Amino acid sequence: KPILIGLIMGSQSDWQTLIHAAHTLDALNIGYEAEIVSAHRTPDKLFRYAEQAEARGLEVIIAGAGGAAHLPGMVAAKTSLPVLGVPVMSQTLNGVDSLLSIVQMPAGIPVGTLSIGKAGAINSALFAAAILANKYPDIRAALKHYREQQTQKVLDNPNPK
Amino acid sequence: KPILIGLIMGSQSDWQTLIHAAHTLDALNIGYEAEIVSAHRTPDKLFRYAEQAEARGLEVIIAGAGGAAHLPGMVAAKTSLPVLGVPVMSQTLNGVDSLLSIVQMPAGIPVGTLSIGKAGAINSALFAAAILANKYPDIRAALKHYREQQTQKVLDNPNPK
Amino acid sequence: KPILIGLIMGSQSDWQTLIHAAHTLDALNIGYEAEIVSAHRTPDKLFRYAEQAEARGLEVIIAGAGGAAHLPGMVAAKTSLPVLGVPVMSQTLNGVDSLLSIVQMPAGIPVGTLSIGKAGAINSALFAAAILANKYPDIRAALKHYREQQTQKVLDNPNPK
Amino acid sequence: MKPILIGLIMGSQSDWQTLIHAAHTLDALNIGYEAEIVSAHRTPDKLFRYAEQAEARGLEVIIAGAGGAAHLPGMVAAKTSLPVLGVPVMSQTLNGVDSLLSIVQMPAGIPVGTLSIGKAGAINSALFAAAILANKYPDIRAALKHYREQQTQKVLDNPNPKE
Ligand SMILES: [Cl-]
Ligand SMILES: [Cl-]
Ligand SMILES: [Cl-]
Ligand SMILES: [Cl-]
Repeated sequence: KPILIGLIMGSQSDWQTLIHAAHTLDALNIGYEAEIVSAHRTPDKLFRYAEQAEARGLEVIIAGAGGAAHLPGMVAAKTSLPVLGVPVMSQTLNGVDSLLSIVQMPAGIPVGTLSIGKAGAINSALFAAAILANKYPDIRAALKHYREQQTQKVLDNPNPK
Repeated sequence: KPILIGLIMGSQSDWQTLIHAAHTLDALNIGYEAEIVSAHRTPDKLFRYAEQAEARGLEVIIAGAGGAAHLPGMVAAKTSLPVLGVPVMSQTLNGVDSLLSIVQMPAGIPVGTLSIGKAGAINSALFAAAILANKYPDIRAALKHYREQQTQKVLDNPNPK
Repeated sequence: KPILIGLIMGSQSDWQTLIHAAHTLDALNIGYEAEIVSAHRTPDKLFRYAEQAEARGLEVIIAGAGGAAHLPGMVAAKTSLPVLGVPVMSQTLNGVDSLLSIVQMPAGIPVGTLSIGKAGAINSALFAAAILANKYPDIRAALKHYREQQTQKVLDNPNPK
Repeated sequence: MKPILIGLIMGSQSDWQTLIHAAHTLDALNIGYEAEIVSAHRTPDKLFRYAEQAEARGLEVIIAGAGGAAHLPGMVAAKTSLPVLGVPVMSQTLNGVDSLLSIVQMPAGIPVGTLSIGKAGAINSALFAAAILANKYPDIRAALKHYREQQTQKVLDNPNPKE
């Protein structure tokens, strides 16, 4: 598969969250690469990664970070590719710091932000798929099948007891 | 015993909370039906459920959901029956997202909102009973007896340990 | 020993917090009575308790409640004795609901509010002692000795290693 | 041996479970420090004496950690002109939100340089104290730059989260 998504994160611990994005992309048969890129510990690598993403064929970036989360916004500052932000749960503030430091970008440089935590990692993969589905009919077919199946599963299990 | 209450929730995991509503209704001998209805995964079923509730004889709907909780508000948009919202505790924000997404309805479509979590599930049943008690003398007697025995149990155990 | 403090709480579970007030009062040799008084389940008892507290010789009331905590405020509405409020930690909102429902009394009826949780229960006892110490030299001496011992204990143990 | 340049203080013994990580970082940087329990609420007189003596003793930075209604950093900054760093200790009831606001929201006139809630802020208080000292002490500047260079290279050497 062509590698269409860069799935990046500030630290190894963030992988416990963003692995769920990767699992969802695998389920949809969408090619991706997963890489640790730290805004704070590898700032020059962040610039290289963002600068070269478009030329390497990436079309969507999913960036996860926690706390004072600067990785998604700084990548969006350095590439015009759409950047999705996953707020990682933080130990002290339950990802509220993560959420506000990702979603509240001032006008001019956007980051499309998903839910705090695992839900947001899964939804970042589903949202990247929706973006790619406008271009790639096989991805659109895969996404619609995913949504149809998830709908049918709830319909066929209506009783909580 | 007529089925007067529809007890609905977005997902199977919500039942861990809304089962306490069901237990309370069973204690008051009030007929209900419990069903999984997802605003996000079964939107068409949500609309059909709300459209048909009155014709099926339901008089109150108790709807529980967590996170960005859209189930109560969309049911209230689609039936004129009173809809009670139970904010389910969320893992990341402790049901604060659930609470605000249910209670803060703009003017025009109301949802009567109860406490976050189990306390709100129990109180949604007691509140549905209070609604029904204006019309059904047997339910008024059951609710008054419940409240009197609840009061006496505290009075009968005045000393802590 | 004369009973100078009424130590009241809305439910048995609150005693896990307010027992630390009782312990502190025991250490200061201040007489108190501890009782379950529920704003929501025994409202008539709350009114009788408040009405009779002054004639009974009580001088300070410590009231603990969690969630939508109405017990301290309604006692303060029904007796002119100083009422101290202890916000009990809540399962869903970590006592933030408890704190705001106690401290934010509108002008006209005050509740002297202490910290959320165990720290506030201990401090409610110490503050009640501070109130009584204006009257009772034995209590003033006990409180000053408590404060002197806790200061000297920290001074005598300056090294965290 | 090492002259003591940092006073590392905290309101209670339980705060040491957080500030020990500041001590560990200063040990790694070979910076002389002294750790002490100084309680704004239980030893107010000692707080004033500690702050009054700090400059003459040769301390150049104070790291102060406290939780809840955290008054230790601000009152030390009120009583010495040395730079005071504040570490908000995570509180059991409010997760250090009370700690954070009672430290960082100082009115104009008396500053406290505030770090992250909890262990991250304890580590960063040590690194920030090193940055302050590095302007004056080239040995500490070299230790701090080496710490940063090593932590950068370690991430660069481990790019794949799947191992
Ligand atoms: Cl770098
Ligand atoms: Cl559907
Ligand atoms: Cl009563
Ligand atoms: Cl002192």
